[PDB]
Amino acid sequence: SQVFGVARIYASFNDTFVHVTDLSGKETIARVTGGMKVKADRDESSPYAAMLAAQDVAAKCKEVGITAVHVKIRATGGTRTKTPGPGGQAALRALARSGLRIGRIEDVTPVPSDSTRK
Amino acid sequence: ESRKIMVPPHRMTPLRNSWTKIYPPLVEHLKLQVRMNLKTKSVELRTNPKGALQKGADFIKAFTLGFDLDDSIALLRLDDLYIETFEVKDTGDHLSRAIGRIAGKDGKTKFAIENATRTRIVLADSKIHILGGFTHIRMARESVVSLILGSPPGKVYGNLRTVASRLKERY
Amino acid sequence: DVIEEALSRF
Amino acid sequence: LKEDIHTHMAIFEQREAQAQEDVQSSIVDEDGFTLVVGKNTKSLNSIRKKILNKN
Amino acid sequence: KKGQKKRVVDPFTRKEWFDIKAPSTFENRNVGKTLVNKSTGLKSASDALKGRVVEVCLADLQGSEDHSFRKIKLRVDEVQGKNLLTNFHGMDFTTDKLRSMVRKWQTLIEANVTVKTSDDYVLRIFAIAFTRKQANQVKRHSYAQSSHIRAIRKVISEILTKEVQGSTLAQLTSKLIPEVINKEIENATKDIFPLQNIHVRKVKLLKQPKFDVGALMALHGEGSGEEKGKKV
Amino acid sequence: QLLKIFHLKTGKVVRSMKISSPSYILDADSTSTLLAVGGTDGSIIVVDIENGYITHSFKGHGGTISSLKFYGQLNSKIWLLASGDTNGMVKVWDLVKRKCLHTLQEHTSAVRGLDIIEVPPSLNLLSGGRDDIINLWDFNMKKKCKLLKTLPVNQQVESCGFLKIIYTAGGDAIFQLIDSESGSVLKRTNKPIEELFIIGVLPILSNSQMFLVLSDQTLQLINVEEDLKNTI
Amino acid sequence: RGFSSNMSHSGSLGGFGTFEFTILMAALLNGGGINSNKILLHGFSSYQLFKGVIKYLATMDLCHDGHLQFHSNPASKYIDEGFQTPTLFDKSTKVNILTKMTVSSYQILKEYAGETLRMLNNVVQDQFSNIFLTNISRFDNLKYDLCYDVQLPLGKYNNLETSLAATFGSMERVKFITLENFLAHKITNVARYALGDRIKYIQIEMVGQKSDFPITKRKVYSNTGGNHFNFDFVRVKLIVNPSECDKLVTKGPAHSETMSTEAAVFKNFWGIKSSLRRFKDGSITHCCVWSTSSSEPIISSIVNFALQKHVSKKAQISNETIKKFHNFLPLPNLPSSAKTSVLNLSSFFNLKKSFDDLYKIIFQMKLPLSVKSILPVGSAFRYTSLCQPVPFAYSDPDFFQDVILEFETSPKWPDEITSLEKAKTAFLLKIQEELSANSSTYRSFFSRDESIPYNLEIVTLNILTPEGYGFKFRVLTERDEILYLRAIANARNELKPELEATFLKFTAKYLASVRHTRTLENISHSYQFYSPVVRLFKRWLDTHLLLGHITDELAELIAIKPFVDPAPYFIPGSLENGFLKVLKFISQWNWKDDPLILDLVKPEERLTLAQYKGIQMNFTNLRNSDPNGTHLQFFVASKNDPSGILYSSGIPLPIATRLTALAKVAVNLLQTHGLNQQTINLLFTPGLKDYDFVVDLRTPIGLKSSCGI
RNA sequence: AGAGGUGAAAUUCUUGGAUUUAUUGAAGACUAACUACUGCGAAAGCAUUUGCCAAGGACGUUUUCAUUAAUCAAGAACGUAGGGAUCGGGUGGUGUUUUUUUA
Repeated sequence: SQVFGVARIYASFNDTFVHVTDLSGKETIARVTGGMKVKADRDESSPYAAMLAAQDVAAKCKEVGITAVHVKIRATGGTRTKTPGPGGQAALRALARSGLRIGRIEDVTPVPSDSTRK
Repeated sequence: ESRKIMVPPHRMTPLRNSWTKIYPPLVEHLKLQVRMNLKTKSVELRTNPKGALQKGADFIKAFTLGFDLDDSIALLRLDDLYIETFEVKDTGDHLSRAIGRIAGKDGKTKFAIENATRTRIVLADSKIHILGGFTHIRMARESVVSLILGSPPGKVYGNLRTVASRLKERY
Repeated sequence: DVIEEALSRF
Repeated sequence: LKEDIHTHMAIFEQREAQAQEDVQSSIVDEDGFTLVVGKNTKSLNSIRKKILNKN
Repeated sequence: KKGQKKRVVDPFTRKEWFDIKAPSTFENRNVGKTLVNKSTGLKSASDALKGRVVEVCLADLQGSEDHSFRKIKLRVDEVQGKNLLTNFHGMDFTTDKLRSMVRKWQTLIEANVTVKTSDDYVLRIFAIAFTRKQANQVKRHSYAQSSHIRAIRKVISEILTKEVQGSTLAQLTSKLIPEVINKEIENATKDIFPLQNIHVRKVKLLKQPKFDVGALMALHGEGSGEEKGKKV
Repeated sequence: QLLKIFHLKTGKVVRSMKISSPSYILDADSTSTLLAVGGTDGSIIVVDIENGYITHSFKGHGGTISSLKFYGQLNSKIWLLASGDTNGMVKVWDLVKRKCLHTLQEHTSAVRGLDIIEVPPSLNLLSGGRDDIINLWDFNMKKKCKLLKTLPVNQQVESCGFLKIIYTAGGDAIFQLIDSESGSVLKRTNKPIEELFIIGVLPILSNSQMFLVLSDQTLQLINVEEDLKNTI
Repeated sequence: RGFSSNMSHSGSLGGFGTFEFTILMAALLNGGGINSNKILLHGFSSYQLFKGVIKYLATMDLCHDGHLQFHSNPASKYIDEGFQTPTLFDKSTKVNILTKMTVSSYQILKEYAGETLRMLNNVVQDQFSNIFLTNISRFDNLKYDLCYDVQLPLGKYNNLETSLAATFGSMERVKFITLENFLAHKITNVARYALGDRIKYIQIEMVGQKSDFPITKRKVYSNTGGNHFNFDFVRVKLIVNPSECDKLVTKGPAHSETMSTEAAVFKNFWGIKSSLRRFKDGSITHCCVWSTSSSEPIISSIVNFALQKHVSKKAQISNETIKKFHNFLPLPNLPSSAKTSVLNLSSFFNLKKSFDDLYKIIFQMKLPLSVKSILPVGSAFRYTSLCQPVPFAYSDPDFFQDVILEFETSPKWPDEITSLEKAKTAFLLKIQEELSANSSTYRSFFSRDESIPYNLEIVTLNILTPEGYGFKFRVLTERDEILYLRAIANARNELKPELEATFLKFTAKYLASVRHTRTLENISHSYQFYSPVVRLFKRWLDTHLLLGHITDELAELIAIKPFVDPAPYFIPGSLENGFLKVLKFISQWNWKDDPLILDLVKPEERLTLAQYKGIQMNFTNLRNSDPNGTHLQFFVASKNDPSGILYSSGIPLPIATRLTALAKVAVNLLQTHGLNQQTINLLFTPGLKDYDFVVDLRTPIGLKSSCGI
């Protein structure tokens, strides 16, 4: 009888956004990044920084009352590297193990379908 | 209420070894009507017709994490601890010598961690399981992530001295 | 299996 | 009506398979004239009525 | 950093929970809950949310993991006492299913028809059909002749624009839930090619007639506002 | 994890407990030794404070639990518990029989700021909420009724009435003192020009004086005992 | 339209007239725009002059925001506000020429401008007789929707102060001419404030009024039934927004602490009844409970209180027609069914829920040939059946609803028609075998159907659903259509049209019936009175004994005809207005030069010029082949059937002429005797006529507790 | 309360809310996965659907004409044998996918 947010993890390079929004996707709850859990401008995309970012996101998410998450992982996509970075599976795994049910894992990287390079 | 707990086939045979010394410290004491589904590799603990379900659940959850029976009875007693798992992720260069820096030699650096911060840790080839006090888990995880991020063993021994004094001395 | 013989051929 | 339409299907498929086998087995005429036939047609009445409708 | 940062906004005590109810084409009509704002003056937060999409998975609508893919989209368009009675807004496969389906040494047929239904909903509904290696086939490829492609695309566009233009949105959703027009395409195009798995992969809406709260209530069920015991 | 601190020099944790869910409500009784913990799950545990142990389980509740209240003066007999939820319900509980008494389903938003009192048994209770009902109920031992609700313009956060008999209403940076058997706020404080609001009322010296905490982390003293006789 | 230039201030529909029409045409001559842009040139003749006039009156408000200004001594413009009355300023006179009629009369005339503009600007069909040559002013409940008659026995001008609760003041006698004038303006303002968003338009009209008084007499010296003022009793004619008739709570403003003037006047106007309530949203709002009854629409109860609270305290209200036919409606055995409305559809939704669980349990199983789609086609699934469907109600012959079901296009099928319908029976045997195997809480049986001729071996599967309903199942295939077409092709040439009639019955029963029920079930939620007007029409038609020839879809089409084309009138916001609009139309309607084209579309996908001309052309050659309607009487053509001969076939000429004659007799009775209880009882008399034959039949049991009414 | 960007840095923007999130709208560009030792074009080059305009190849042919051919100045328009597969067409075989009086 749980209640679901969606995760909207952005596992870019050089950073890692995680903000669990509401089920519609409109009212965002507790944005943290991977750059406000360590401060050196180098390790701000590390798996450890991403996973502890995910830890305190799960803290504020349980504060609100959302107990389970549809997770949507997003790479930088488009005309760029198109693979999820280092912090994505780390943040997903941390959100899994920190007392938060996970359903419907999904990759929402934006495929180009012939974007511009020429 | 009931609870199932999955078990893997690498703690299954020692669970059959210690099977005679868990439910006699459980069912007469912390009742929890018990089955063991070998058909799907789970352990079933259902309620009593005559909140101990959480205690029995994380009892055998610490066992399938792979801690000693002394630690599992130390989880029955002292109901304030915490189990914790984290895997490294930070292939050879960043796996083999990293877990070598964790273990030191013969588990002596792991032993320094454990005796410094009063926790109990175990580890597989990749994962790390730490149980004990909460601030101790925080501090031990901090020292371990320091030395897998890359620090001299003498410098994390100095950090170990400071944290052992802080968490074995009052206030 | 009278109804199966009636529902052969499909 | 189970056994009724059971018997009805059991005679219908019999005369149907008989008709189709009679169609595309071999048709020579009184003289030598092999009849053109379809790959999966079923009745001389069928090819007769379609050669009527293509008058 | 250098600015002044408006220290406290405490934005969850002023936040309110609604819950959403799908139409009766599915069966597990309750789906989840949603934050809005305090329903107050100058904003009317009861009606500030009344166009929001939601993106559920059809396995979580139907209680059967067989169609684990095919995440569909509902649209809140009304309020009825904290219950957002929603309606259909789209359909889409997950990316997992189409990437797992696309593999080389076979070719794929695309189709997409924009079409108005019997209501004023215009859609464009898509279609992917792959080319099957026949049983007993020994050669490597099984590609399409590229003039069988056009006949396949013609008849697949024809029969799905016959499924729409006719069969209003309730019937359309009830006929693309249990995968039946894929089987229709298969049974009408197993003549030209064998055609392993055919799917629809996308239904996009483009225009809607009007709100029509009578029919919007008839999609779910009947229930009306009434009194409450005041005692003042 | 909950920790109790013997408030003397030895502020060592006399007992810590590990609770099921993270908690945002503790209520103590009018004396000491009785403490009630409520999680973000509907699990209301009652704990002894002399030697720290769970003493009452109280598992069967609906949603995430908002504010709750004890009952019992020094050497009383009833020793009851309020246990008001977020979805609207309030299930009143007693520990002397390890049992429920009544279940109340009249709110819509998070039930916060509730309290019980009697006058000769009567045992009527007030129960506010994030909505604007104030919601007194008669609340006998075995039977049940409900009185007026008095309907403020506010966002009631943690307001407890039962003064000498006037009733408090706080939570929009506004302190209302609504009257018995009527709706007339006669004590209405100066609402500041900002919007940061009251989270907590605090009785000082048995409801004589009053602290109001504020969302910019300030606290104010009110003197409700003088202002009950005094006139804004 | 009934707009002569007498007065609507005195309580009569009118006030606007021909020289006012002249004045606005010549005022729009020299401009009309805000920049005095020329609205009307005499380059175009009367037709486009009239169209521009109606366009300007429909798109330029006069009452509440903006009105025309002109001065005879000289441009003409559009000034910005409104005087809460019909207005146009002529500055060379300083006069307000449109102050002979009132606010509601201008409101309904601007609506008539918009409505005739809507039916005039279209390039689709020609409706000049629909727009001019039918005097809609002949009947009250035909141009209006429902009527109340306030009888006020005030006694005397001095007996006023204890016989009526209205004002009596210098300030009202200075702005109102007399007693009927102040009660008229007070009653239209309290009806406007009482209903508001509950009706389309109100018109007040005191009948018994006359502008006639003799030479020898100083005044109208006339005992007008309990008073001596020039009116007998008060016509309160209502046309309603039909989506909020039976909504049982009207809403005032919410609750601030400072009780402002709007909540104040709400509590004054509503007295002890209305209060502030909570809702499921949690709003604290001012409102009042309206206890809905079946026979009584709550519009009569709210106007009863708004009459007996403010203008009088012992006057009474006459409206008996609605309750007079609402017990001619059949009342189903439902919980608090007397308190349920007639606009409630909970029975149809209950069987739809039962049908949907049946739908899931027939999709979740395995056939040798899977289901392509099932589609209910039932009269209950299109809101038409005469029992409002209660569970277990066997005694209604249309208890068994019919659902078509079709499997996928397997080319494995039997060839000849008896063999294929026997294979369909084989599939039904398999589906009921697995149904009794798995879910035995449903039960079933088989029944032969002979509603199609000459196929001897066609059965339907009937099921009894433990929620308490009964469904027929008929299997459709992709093969039966081409089988009937090639049977047509190879039949003997003097046997063609009978097999064509068999195929027409097949098309009406299986194929076009699906799009029929789809279209009108989709449109019934936009035309909300459709299910009550068709149910009362069908019970009227069975009391006058026609359903043994006519088909129910044809009766449904004849009743949708006044809805999807209601011009020149309104859509009917009440059951009486719908039913007498039906009978007025079909009494008007001919056959020889008259088809019946309708497009079942939403208000404001339609039928264009080409399809319209094709329908009319096949009608034209159809009944020049058919001379006078020897065997083809009606012609009902929709978008879903441009042939038109699908439902009209089979009915005999005495039955069709009897229907048209009964319609003409009914409109004769309506224009002669007026509406009354014995009028409605005579409208539902059998008209048994003793035409050669009467049998009286009684089965050995009574069956209304078993039919559920 | 950070976010592009960096090898770090620097720099860039961010409390006038950025990055991220949701709903749309506009713009032109481009036709990813399918895509291969496969196809077409004289070469350079050539991948969305549909329609139209013409062209070209190969194959088929018991159709016709009868050396009409070949190669480049000059000029013109464009920038060694054998074997296994596979593509396009044709012929024959006879099993399965296919179907049956609509073409």
